Amino acid sequence: KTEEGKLVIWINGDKGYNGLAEVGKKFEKDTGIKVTVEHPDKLEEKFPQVAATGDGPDIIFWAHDRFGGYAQSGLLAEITPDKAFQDKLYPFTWDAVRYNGKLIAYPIAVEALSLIYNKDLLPNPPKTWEEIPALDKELKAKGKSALMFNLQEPYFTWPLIAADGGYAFKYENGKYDIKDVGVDNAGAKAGLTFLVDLIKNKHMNADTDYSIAEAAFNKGETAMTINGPWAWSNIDTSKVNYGVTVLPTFKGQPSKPFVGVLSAGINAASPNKELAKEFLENYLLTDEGLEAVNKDKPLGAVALKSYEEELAKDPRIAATMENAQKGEIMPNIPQMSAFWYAVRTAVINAASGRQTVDEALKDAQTRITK
Repeated sequence: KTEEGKLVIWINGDKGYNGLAEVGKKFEKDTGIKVTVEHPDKLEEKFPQVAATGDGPDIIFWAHDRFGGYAQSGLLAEITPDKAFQDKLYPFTWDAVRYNGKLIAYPIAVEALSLIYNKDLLPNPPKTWEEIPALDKELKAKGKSALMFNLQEPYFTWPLIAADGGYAFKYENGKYDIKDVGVDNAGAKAGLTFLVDLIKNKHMNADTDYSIAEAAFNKGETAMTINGPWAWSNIDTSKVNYGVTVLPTFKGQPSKPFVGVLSAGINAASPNKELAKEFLENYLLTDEGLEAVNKDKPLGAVALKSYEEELAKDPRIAATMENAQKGEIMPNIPQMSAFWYAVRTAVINAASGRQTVDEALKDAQTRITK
């Protein structure tokens, strides 16, 4: 079991694990509060199991989507931000930390799958999706690919389909309708046909993934590639000039990429609402803490409006915020789980040629709103 007069921050061994430790060494010097950081494995289910008693850690960090899993059952602590706390953060970001109007979190850092390309062979990046296909024919002539990604998750092919006009839930009346899915839409039906015809015309590869796509960029094969916030960590010794740019457009329409924010969590038992709220307010959501963790592990964009500028100094970061602003945040409802499964077989069933485009979206629609 944990004790008082201390702070235990849990990390996924890949997100400011060493940088966060620095902030702790300062806290103790300012007051004397202990600050430990651990990165266990499979702590997803092991976290809420012990959290119920309050013996495990105290503070947790996860996406807004998952943040709505421990509170739904009643295994999280509430909150009470001030005008400066609610003003510093963005309105939309707050929507991610809310179940039924009640607030049980406070977003700090924001992340999202942006476009990472190299300025070695391709100086000018493709602003439109229709411009990539042509490159696939040229870049291939030399003996290299143009752009790849993870073909094992509809989420990766969302900005291409959802962009044309497709969603999972309908945001209305304050909440998101569960009996209203946007899969078999006029736009979505055509969106998929794009990626589909590609693999059919030998424009892409079937054996494509985030890993295989990550190495192709490191070795210097593909000019462009899409990866998460855990890509910058890879580069350090090779020193590869990376470029962050918002996802292209389709038919003159904005992309509909997902949103991935990073908020802090607190237990209802008795972790440290006084120290945690103070450490996260004046030692995490400020240049003193953010810059400290960013120096070792720059998460990228954040919710803090003030820090949004200092970070916006370079378009590389400006593109991150634009991805979340134009993108769409995932609701905090349990129905979202069913969507992860339905959509999974949907895209796969289409690519494999087991079900038509309209059929894949039709069946999935019934599965989600079943």
